[PDB]
This record gives sequence, C-alpha cells and structure tokens, in this order.
Amino acid sequence: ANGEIISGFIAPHPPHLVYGENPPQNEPKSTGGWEQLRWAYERARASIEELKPDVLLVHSPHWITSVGHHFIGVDHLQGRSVDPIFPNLFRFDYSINFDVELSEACCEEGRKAGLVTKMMRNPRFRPDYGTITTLHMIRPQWDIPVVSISANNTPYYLSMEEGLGEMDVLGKATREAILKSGKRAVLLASNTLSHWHFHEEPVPPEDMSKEHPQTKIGYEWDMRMIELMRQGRMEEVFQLLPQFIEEAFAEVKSGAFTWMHAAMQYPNLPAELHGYGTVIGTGNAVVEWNLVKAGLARVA
Amino acid sequence: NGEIISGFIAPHPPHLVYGENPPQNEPKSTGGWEQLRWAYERARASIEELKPDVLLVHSPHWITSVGHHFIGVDHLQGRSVDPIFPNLFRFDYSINFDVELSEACCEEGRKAGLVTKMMRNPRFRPDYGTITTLHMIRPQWDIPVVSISANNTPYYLSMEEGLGEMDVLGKATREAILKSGKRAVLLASNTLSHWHFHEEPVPPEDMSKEHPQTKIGYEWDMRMIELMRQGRMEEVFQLLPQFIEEAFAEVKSGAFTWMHAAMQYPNLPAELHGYGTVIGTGNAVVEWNLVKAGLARVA
Amino acid sequence: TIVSAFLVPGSPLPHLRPDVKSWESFKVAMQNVGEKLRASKPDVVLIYSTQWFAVLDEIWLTRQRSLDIHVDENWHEFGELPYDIYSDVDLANACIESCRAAGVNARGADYESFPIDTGTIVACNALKVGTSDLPVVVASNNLYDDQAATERLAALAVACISEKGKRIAVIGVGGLSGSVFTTAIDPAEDRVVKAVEDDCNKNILSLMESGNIQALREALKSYSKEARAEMGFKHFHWLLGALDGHFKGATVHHYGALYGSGAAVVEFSI
Amino acid sequence: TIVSAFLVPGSPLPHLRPDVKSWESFKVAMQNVGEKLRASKPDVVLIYSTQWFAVLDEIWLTRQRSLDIHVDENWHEFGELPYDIYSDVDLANACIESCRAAGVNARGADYESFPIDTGTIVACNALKVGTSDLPVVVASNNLYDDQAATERLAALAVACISEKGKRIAVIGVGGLSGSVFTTAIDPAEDRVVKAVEDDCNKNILSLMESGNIQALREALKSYSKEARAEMGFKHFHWLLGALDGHFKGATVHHYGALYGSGAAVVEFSI
Ligand SMILES: Nc1ccccc1O
Ligand SMILES: Nc1ccccc1O
Ligand SMILES: [Zn+2]
Ligand SMILES: [Zn+2]
Repeated sequence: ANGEIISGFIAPHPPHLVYGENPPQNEPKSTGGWEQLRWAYERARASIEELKPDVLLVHSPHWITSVGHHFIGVDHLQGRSVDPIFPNLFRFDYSINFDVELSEACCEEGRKAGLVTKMMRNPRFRPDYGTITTLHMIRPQWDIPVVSISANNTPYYLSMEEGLGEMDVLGKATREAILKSGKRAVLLASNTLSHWHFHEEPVPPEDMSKEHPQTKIGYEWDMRMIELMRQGRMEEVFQLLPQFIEEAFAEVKSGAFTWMHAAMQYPNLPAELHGYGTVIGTGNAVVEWNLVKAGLARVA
Repeated sequence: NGEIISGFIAPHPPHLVYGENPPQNEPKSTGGWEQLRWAYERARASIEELKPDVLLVHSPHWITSVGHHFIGVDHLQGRSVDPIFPNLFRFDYSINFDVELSEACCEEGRKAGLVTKMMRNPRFRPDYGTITTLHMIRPQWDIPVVSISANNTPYYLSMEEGLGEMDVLGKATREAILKSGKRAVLLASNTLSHWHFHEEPVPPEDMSKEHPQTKIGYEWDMRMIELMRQGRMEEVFQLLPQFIEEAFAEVKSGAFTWMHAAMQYPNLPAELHGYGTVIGTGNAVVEWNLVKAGLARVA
Repeated sequence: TIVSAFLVPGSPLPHLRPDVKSWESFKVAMQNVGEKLRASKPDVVLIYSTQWFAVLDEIWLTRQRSLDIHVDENWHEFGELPYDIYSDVDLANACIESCRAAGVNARGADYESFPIDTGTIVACNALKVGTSDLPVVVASNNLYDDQAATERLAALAVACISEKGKRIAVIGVGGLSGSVFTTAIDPAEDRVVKAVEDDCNKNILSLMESGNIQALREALKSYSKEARAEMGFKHFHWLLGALDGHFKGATVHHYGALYGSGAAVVEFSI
Repeated sequence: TIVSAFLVPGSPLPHLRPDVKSWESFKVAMQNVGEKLRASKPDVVLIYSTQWFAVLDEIWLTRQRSLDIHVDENWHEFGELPYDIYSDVDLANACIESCRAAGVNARGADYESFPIDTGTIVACNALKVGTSDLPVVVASNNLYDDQAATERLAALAVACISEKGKRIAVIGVGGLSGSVFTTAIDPAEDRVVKAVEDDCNKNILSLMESGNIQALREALKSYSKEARAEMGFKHFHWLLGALDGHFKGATVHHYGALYGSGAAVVEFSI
C-alpha cells in the first residue's frame, strides 16, 4: 500500500497534433502544422521520461456513458481509430495494453462511494479517438500500461454542478485505488479549454496563417484561467469553472479536470504551463502539476 | 578573463511591453501576446541564473550610414514613443551603459577594418527596439548595456557583403569581451518572418485577430527554428539568404550574424523558449546557453 | 418518387438482447417494416440517424462497401453488431454537390474503419437494407442544423435523387422520449420514465396515424421540449422534409420503452 | 490654392555644421526661400519629408504645438536640433478624413515626445515656418506608397485644404542622388560620389528650371534608379501631385554635395 500520484496534466486531444507529427501509426501525411503545441507536448514528454510512471490514467470526453462510469477491463485492444470529424487527419492504428488490476480497483472504489460503475470486458471494443490522441502525445512509445475511464454524461443530462460533483467522487475513489495499488501513477485530463471553433476548415488544413482564436472572449477566458493555474490559485480557478464553462464553452465540463484535481486532493501549488495554442479556434493548453518536484511524491 | 555566457534571439515587438503593463509605459492594455510573454518569462529566468555583468544588443532600428556606432555616454533618460505604434508604446527610460566595453568594442572594430564611432551626445534618444529587447530580457534595468547600431551595408551595398561586415563586428565584439574580464550576454534583437498586417485590429490586443500573415512565412520560420533546436547552425547560415528573401526576415539587419560570429558559430542545440505572432510577423525567443553546455563557467 | 417512409429506433438493445420480450417487439416490428419497405421496390434507401454527429461540414457516407464489426459505447456488455453496408457512391456524391450549390458545406466520408453509428447499423441489419441490390445514402446529424434546416436537407436530397429517376424509401433513425435510466435495472421493470412523456409520446404518435398535419405542427412546438425528445426530434423532421410536409396517415407497428427512452416503429402512407 | 512650392534638403549638416563653407550655402539658400515663401502670404505650409516613416496607416501630425529637442541618429556628434512646430489641427484632421473617404487608411499623431524627423525640423527652422502665425500640416512617408500613390496624396491634401479657402505653400523635404560616403572624411573634400550621379542631378534640375514637364516625366522614368535617388525621389512626386503635374519653371538657389549625396534648394514658378 505504498502507491502515489506523481503528476497531473491537462492533456488536450486535438487530432491535428498527431496529424502534424506524421507518426507511423497515422495514415494521413502532413507538411507540418501546430508546431508550438507539438513543442509544448515535447516538454511534457520529457517530464514523463524522468517521472517514469507505472500507469497512465486518462479521462476522455469522447467516450460518453449514460449508465455510470465505465473502465476498460481487457488486457489488450488493437484496431484503427478514425476520427469521425477529421478523418482526413486522423486514421490511427492502436495497440494498447491496459492495467486491468488497477482499473478494477478504481471501479470497486467508485461503487463503495456510491457511483454506478461498469467494467468494459468486450474484446472488440474500440477505444475513443481522444483517449488515443492524449496517450500518444504524452507517451508515443506506447510502453506504459493505461487505465481508460469513460465520461459519465450527468453534467449534460442533469445539472452541471451535480455532474461535476460525481467527477469529484470519481477522483476521490481513483486516489483510494492508486494508494492501495503500490504503483506510481500519472493522471491525464484529456480536455480542451475554450471550445468555440471554426465552422469551416482551411483548404490545406495545416495552413497555420488561417489558425487563430475563434472568439476574443474565449482566448481571454483561457488566459485568465492559465495565469491562475501558474500562480497556484486553484481555489479561484474552481470558483470560476461554471462561468468559464458557460462563457467560453469549455471542454472541462466533461469532468476530466475536476476528476484529476479531486484525485490530487485539490492542491494549491503553481502549475507549469508547457505551452498553449489554438486548434480550429479552440484553446488548448498543456498544464502539469508535477508533485515529485513539489516534494509530495518520491523520485524514481 | 572574460567570456560570453549566453546568446539569445530577443525580438523587439512593442506589443509585448504593451501587454505586460510595466510602470515605465504610459498606455495600458487589457492583455495580449501572452504566449510570447511566457516565452520571455523563461528567458528572464535564465538571466536570473546566468547573472551577467553586461548585456550587449544590436538593433535594426538604429540605422547608420557611416560605419557601426556604439553608445558611449554614462546614462541616458527620457521618453521613447514608437513612431508606428504610439498607442501601445510611450516608455520612460533610464539606461546605464558600460562605456568601457563600448569603447573597447569600437576600438577592436576599427582594428579589424570596420568604420566605428562612439555616441557621446547626452541628449541622444536610444531606439525603441533596443529599449524593448532590454526590458523583455531584464525589466529591473540593473545590468549595464552596450548598444550597437545596425550599419546599412546590407540594404545599401550588397547583402552577403553586408552580412560579412556583421561577421567582422561579432569577432571584434568577442575580442573586447575577452579582454574585459566580464561575463556577457548577447541579444540579437531580430524578428523572423517579417511580412506583416497592413491594418491594425481596433482593440489592438484582440488576439482573435492575431495570426501569421503568410503560410510560407510561418513555414520558413518553423524550418529555421527546428534546425536551431537540432544544432544544425551551419545549414541555418547556408539557408539564411533564401530565408531573408522569401520570408523578409528581420535577421537581414545583422544582429543574428553578429551574435553567432562572436560565439564562434556554435553547433550546440539551441533552446526555443517560445514562438508567437505579432501583427503577422514571426517572433522566436531562442537561447544558446554556453554555461549549461560547459564552455563557460557558472556564476 | 418517394415510395416508402419509416421511423425506427436506434437502440441496439432489441438486437443484442432479444430474450427480453419487451425489447424483442421492436426487432420483429423493424423486421416487418423492412418487408413492407422492400415491397415498394425502392432503388435506394435515404437514412438519417441521430447517433451520427457532424460538427463542421455536412457528411454523407460514400464508401462503396463498408464491412466491419461495431461494439456500442454504452451497450458493450451485450455483444457486437457486424455489418456489411453498401452505399450508392454516385447518388451520395450528387447529394454532396447538391448541398454545395444551395450554400450547404458538404463532403464525403470514404475511409476504412470509419465510425458508422449504431443506429444506422441496426436499421440496416434489421430491415435487411444497404445491400448490393438495395444500397443506402446516409446523411449525418450536423449539431448546428435545427429542425427546420433538417427538413430542407431532406427536401434537397429527395429532389436530387428524384431527378435521376430513382425510387426512394426514406428512414429516420432515432427514439421519442429521451429520459433514460442511469442505473443497472432488470429488463422486465423497463417502462418510459415519466408519465408526461408517455402521454406526449402517445399523443404525437396518434396525430401521425390520423394524417392531421396542421394539428401535428401545433403539437411539435412543445413536444420536443415537453417529452425531452431525442436530438430535438430532428429525425422525424428529416422524414417530414422528404414527404414535402404532408402524408395521408401512418401505422404504428409498435410503441414501447427502451431503458426509459420512448421508442416506436412507424410506417407512413404516402 | 497653391501660392509657393519649394524642394529643400533634409540633411542636418548645413544647420549643425555651418562653419563648413560648402554646407553653409544650403543654409543661406534655405533661409532665402523662407523669405520668398512668406512673400506669397500663405495661410498654411504643407510639408512631406522622406525621413518620417509610416508602415500601416498614413500618419498626419495633429499635435497643436510640438516643442522639443532632437539628436540625429547619424549626426549626433555635431549637436542637437531644438524645434517649436505649431500645426493646423483642423486642417490636419480634414486631410485624415479626406484620406478615409478615398480608401486611404489614415490617422493622426498627437503625443508628447513623439519623434518628428530631422528633415521636418530643419525645414521648419531654416524657413521659419510652423510658427503660431504660420502653422504647418505634415504628411508622413508611407513606405508601401509609390510615386503614383504619393502624387495622389498631395492632390488629396491640396484639394481638401483649398476648399476651406486657405493659400498653401508646399514643401517637399529630401535630397537628389543618395550615395553617401561610408567613411569619415574631411568636409573640405565633400563632393558628389559618381560623375554619372552628378550629371543626372544637373539634368533633372535643368528640366525643372525650364519647365519642360514632358521631358521631366521622361527623365523620371529612369532618374531614381540611375542616381540612386533618395526614397525613390518620392518627395519630388509630392510636389508634382500638389501642382497637378504643371509648373512654369524653377529657380535653383543652390546645388552641391552633402556627405556625398546630391542636394538642391529649388523654388518653383507656379
Ligand atoms: N476534439 C477536438 C478537435 C479539435 C480541437 C479541439 C478538440 O477538443
Ligand atoms: N518592430 C516590430 C513591430 C511589430 C512586429 C514586429 C516588429 O519587428
Ligand atoms: Zn473534443
Ligand atoms: Zn522591427
């Protein structure tokens, strides 16, 4: 019972980053694009290399579940993940190894706390495009076991405060399962900030002169929240989340951010911004809460 | 004996100061160009750890016909109003110059065959570009500055011959630094892609309206930055002319060549602190830290 | 030119769990309407499911033959749904060019492993439609397209295919009431959640069998909000658009609950 | 209406170092053209100098009274240039509004410590213009404006100002051949660099003297490139656009060298 969360990250999942990287798992070929955000993730990739995690846990908004919170429970899945909105940019062939023991643990800790939880045991299930993009941008070697958690739709079905409360319980249960696991975990919130976007796509999609924030209000909201995270004023960040989500149409309403902070026990330490960029007008920031550097977690 | 501890590409867009809202600048913004301001936050941190004794800067906004000039006055103070962006830049400056290193820099340039002059007029106004770069690299204004002008040989004579004259100025600048016993930081105050917007956005800090002016400009910027990160500087200088012609880069002024010539053209991997756009022009903050690379001693 | 029109649910519960008799009634009804659909000798089937989202351009399926195996994201514990859907590539591309001319940004979708939605898969499998001799043309659910815009999109796709001399059968895939259970229940206790929606569901179905278009539009100004209809009942608006806003009446083959949702298999008389 | 027109050099060398006989000649000629400019009894002086740059909008000086001191960026070792320039705010703002109506993005410049160029300062001090009884209206040199565009700007300003019933004296501030010396030289050896440049200057000046407008235009096809004229000779297109391409003749009050550049003081017979 010696396990602990070593780092937390806001790992956005825009498929343009993978498109622009032209890795061998992606079928489309690009001439570049979104270089600032790819350099932002290069810094996060270096943190991960020194953190040496035992498991990566992702919460994605592109795996929507109505009956509770699901966890992937098969040892391995392989297939081709084609983004349904950007199939010209993302046609990825994935081969993922999951940590079933720890996913099972998080499911048992969520039922004890009162949430509805299920284990995905189907072996032909296709993991979502967002979970695969966040994982490849954080660790493209695909050599670290994954826990994949679905995004329960209570925030869009009932009230936005009720749904976010369920994400707080989920995070509290994740921490309980991590500590008992004996493993060194890294949480990844696959969420975008401002999600106001372009209604039309630039002819060469990677033409970066057609890339800018969609709204002035969204960029401003994104800059206000990132600065607060860089100063460690997380309490104020969570006081404003409902207004940020409504005024900037934020993708942190899925619950990954609240789940990640609840599992870290809502820390008020300064976050390191790895970088920020727009992807079809949406605001995407790579933010990290390195608890090994804070002294709250042990070094490798 | 002295040595260069770090070399940085340090752009001079007045928008960055405008966005920061320091006490020295009269107009106030509501924000803006945050990704480039965070880039300079990381550069400032290296300057706090490097602890240099003098900052040397080459600026394209101090153009001179007769040779290369060096400010040679004790201190200058007054107000600098940008002629193109006076709604964003009205800075009250107070700068202290390293007179002795400037005189040595002027003496070594004359020895190498360049034409040099010292600026001793106490009512001279230091250029807006030099003031912007210095405030974004060290806003405490507590490090002596050596200000060098940009000789117009690059636009008046040839262009490879003009950059050759900047190579000579950099070698002479290193000769003076080595005999000074000071730890120096060079600041090439240059932009990359310089195709820009012909019109300004009504709220100037409306980042909704900020994007690269051309596709080829950004593409040329990314090619040259990635090359700088890999350490392929020899290939970077072979592509400099084509980059300057095709992307209208502001490295044609000569600070880039001046700085790398004084570092003896290192092929060490550079560190990109960040890249952003300012009315369509490409701006990178990039650092060659000779201390962390074990070729210059620590503080 | 439009020779048949049907509304079928998109839940996979009736095709993955037919041991539950409550859910088995939809499979049979769906199997029955396919026989009636096939009896009208259509040349192509126009499908619009609520589970296939589009966000930028309007998407049209254009893969000649899309052969794969799908596992539902919510009902992954009941099995898988293999499919072999053949599309009319010429007609689908003609619909992409028809939107473009009307100012509607459109593009095709022809990629291997493209995520076809569960609703389109079960409707094609249950109605034995989307085959080599009876292919389909599927339009996506753009989320920024409102009820009125969906009628215009259905109206445009029918005119386009009608002018090529083809006989069209049109299906709208989607449910009725949208409130569903959010906990694991025993399938025999299934019933539509609130009674308001049950009466609302019963009332709107009643107007469809009567052929009262005028009264149907009056009921449609509150039905979507009152019954918490799935996707604002845009899949019925798709059907309306292809019938030019009028049908003589309809035959409800079955109306029931699907995990709290209100579902129905309806057949329209042209 | 236009009442006087002059071309004067923008170098500060005649005013900072008038102990050099060769450079003092331009100073006294410039002092003489101000006397002739005040004899035309103008109500405003319209000035365009090559050293005041604009890169976005066209800038008009709208500061009522601009009182300051300026040290040349190149000739800082010879002294400082103090100035007290009063501008006609109403007329400057009228030109801003007139430009906007012709689709020329324009704005004003009313800021304390704003950087006025060395050329506008020495022209206002030597010709004794820009005072309280004789205000000035200064237009900037947009670098994206060409010769044709510069003539249109002058006509725009001369039309706008003539409608308010003001007599205008117009000045273009700039040199002729632009090849300077790039080394420190004895001022007593100042001469024009290349003889070809020397000859072109004398030729474009003789065409002015005789008012041969047709031959001047022909010469202007090649003068800027052959003489490496300052700023594409745009400041002379400012004068042409203000006179509508016609004048009767000209008086050359002085021609010579200023650190290798060609420079002249020219009064124009309207
Ligand atoms: N899914 C996604 C796609 C593009 C940009 C941002 C996003 O969150
Ligand atoms: N001077 C300047 C101003 C704006 C953008 C880029 C620049 O180099
Ligand atoms: Zn998303
Ligand atoms: Zn510049």
